[PDB]
Amino acid sequence: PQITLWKRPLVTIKIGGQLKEALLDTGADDTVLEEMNLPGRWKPKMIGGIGGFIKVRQYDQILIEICGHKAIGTVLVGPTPVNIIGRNLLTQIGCTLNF
Amino acid sequence: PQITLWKRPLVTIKIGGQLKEALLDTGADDTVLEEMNLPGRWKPKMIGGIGGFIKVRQYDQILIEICGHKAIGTVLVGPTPVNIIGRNLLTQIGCTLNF
Ligand SMILES: Cc1cccc(C)c1OCC(=O)N[C@@H](Cc1ccccc1)[C@@H](O)C[C@H](Cc1ccccc1)NC(=O)[C@H](C(C)C)N1CCCNC1=O
Repeated sequence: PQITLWKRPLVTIKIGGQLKEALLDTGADDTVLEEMNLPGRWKPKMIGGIGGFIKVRQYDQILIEICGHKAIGTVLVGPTPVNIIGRNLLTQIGCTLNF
Repeated sequence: PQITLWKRPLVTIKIGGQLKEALLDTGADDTVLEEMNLPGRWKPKMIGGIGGFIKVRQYDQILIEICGHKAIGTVLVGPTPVNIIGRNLLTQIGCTLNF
C-alpha cells in the first residue's frame, strides 16, 4: 500500500505467533522490538541512538510478517519505547520512499 | 524521486542559506538538525530517542528545501548526531511509504 505520513506509520506485525503494532522507520538501520520472549539463541548487543545507548538481545533469522509481507532477518529486543521496523526488514518487503 | 532503503535515505537539504545532508526519517515526528545558529526566536523542547531525551531549540516557520522540494514548518536544533527530516516536513514534500 501507499502510506502517507500525517500520522505515525504504525502497522500490525506478527512475530513469534503474536500480533503487535510497530513503526515503519526509514531512519532506523535495525529492527528493535519491546521486551518479549522469542525462541532461539541470542547475543547481547548495544545500540546507540538519540538519548544514549540501550542493551538489546539480538535474534538472527527470525520470521516476522509485516502488513501481510513476510520477512526473515535480525530482530533486536530490548527496552525500546516503540516497536520499530528498520531498514533491514523494510528492504525485504520491498518498501521505498517516494515523492 | 524513488528512494530505496538499502542504505540510509540521506539527501541534500538547504536551510538558512546552508547545504546539508539529512536523513528522511518516517520514524521521527519532528525535524531535528545538528547544532547551528539560526536567527529569530525559539522555544526550548525535549525530544525522545531510543536511549533517552536531548534538549533542542524549536524554531517555527523555517523554510527547508528537500531535493528541490520546498517546505516550511517547525525545525528543531540540538546536539543530534544526524540531521533528521521528520514527518512534519515529509508530508509537505508529498513523501509516502510504498510496498
Ligand atoms: C520520535 C521523534 C519525535 C520527535 C522528533 C524526532 C527527531 C523523533 O525521532 C527521534 C528518533 O531517534 N527516532 C528513531 C526511532 C524512534 C522513535 C521513537 C522513539 C525512539 C526511537 C529513528 O527514527 C531515528 C534514529 C536516528 C539515529 C540517531 C542516532 C544514531 C543513529 C541513528 N535511529 C535510531 O535510533 C536507530 C534505532 C531505532 C535502531 N539506530 C540506532 C543504532 C544506530 N543506527 C540506527 O539506525
